Amino acid sequence: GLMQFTLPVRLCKEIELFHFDIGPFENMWPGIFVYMVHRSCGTSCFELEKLCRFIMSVKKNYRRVPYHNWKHAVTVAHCMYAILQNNHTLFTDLERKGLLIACLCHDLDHRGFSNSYLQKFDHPLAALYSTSTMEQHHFSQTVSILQLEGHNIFSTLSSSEYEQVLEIIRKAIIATDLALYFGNRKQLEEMYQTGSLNLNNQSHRDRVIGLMMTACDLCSVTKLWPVTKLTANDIYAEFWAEGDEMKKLGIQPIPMMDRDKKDEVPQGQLGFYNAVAIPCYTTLTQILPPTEPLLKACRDNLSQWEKVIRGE
Ligand SMILES: Cc1ncc(C)n2nc(CCc3nc(-c4ccccc4)cn3C)nc12
Ligand SMILES: [Mg+2]
Ligand SMILES: [Zn+2]
Repeated sequence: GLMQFTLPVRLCKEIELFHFDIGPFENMWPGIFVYMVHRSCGTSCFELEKLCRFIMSVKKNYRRVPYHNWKHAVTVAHCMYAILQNNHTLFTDLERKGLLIACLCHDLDHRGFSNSYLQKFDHPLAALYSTSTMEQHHFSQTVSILQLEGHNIFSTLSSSEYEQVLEIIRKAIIATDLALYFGNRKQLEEMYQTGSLNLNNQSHRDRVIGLMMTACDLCSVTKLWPVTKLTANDIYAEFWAEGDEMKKLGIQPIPMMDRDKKDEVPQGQLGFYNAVAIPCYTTLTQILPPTEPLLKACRDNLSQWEKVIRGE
């Protein structure tokens, strides 16, 4: 079915847009990713059946949580596609392969719990992964699927390029740890404001990719207001489910994960846009000017959250 899939011509036009919402096309998501892969990395990069067998196993290894699910994975892949498409030249063929795959796998087997939870309540995953707990497990899950029968989409690569792509994927997936973003953005802004940013520099390159992975991970805030508001509901549903477990252990969770504090969501978003989102897309537009619509869309939703606080 997925091998014999064809995208409607109307989707082909609108998929290129940054603000495009995949929500309405649930059954077309696997085939949408294939489409984006072929448009970005050509039709020959992966063996069709290997890619399709890989994709459907990635889907199966996302749980049915409120936010960090198959929908989110594909939404994050699309935003990268849009970034890559508008900045195709800056990145290598192998970087475009890995980054799209990485976005699709970046929350693989996500349990609906934060890194703080797993570490604080000694979960097995926190035992073998100290910092960036779930993120390291996501890459570990990505490699596991790659090592299943007929799933190794990179099998035809040279051992050198195989090791290169995995390290781009690894770095990309670890970068989606929002704890590491704040440091990453600070340096990248520093490298821009001084004029010392250079894409020939590998470490600078990895930092730019890291920011792109954050921009993509957060992109629900760059959609049209109704889609942004709806996804926000899915986010807090996951946080509140985690806070309930902390409450069940007597421990009061942080306001963000406390459903009893749902009143302070608009204020909480207002802070998230100011502290995280706006600075994220601001620095990204300065490095990659064609990504500007992401900042515009984020700004619009910022004023919407301001509009919600004022009672309008
Ligand atoms: C849109 C979005 N995309 C991605 C991510 C990771 N997130 N995370 C948030 C939570 C923001 C947030 N809500 C609160 C809060 C809410 C109610 C009561 C008290 C505090 C605080 N903060 C920071 N939203 C997003
Ligand atoms: Mg994640
Ligand atoms: Zn994510």
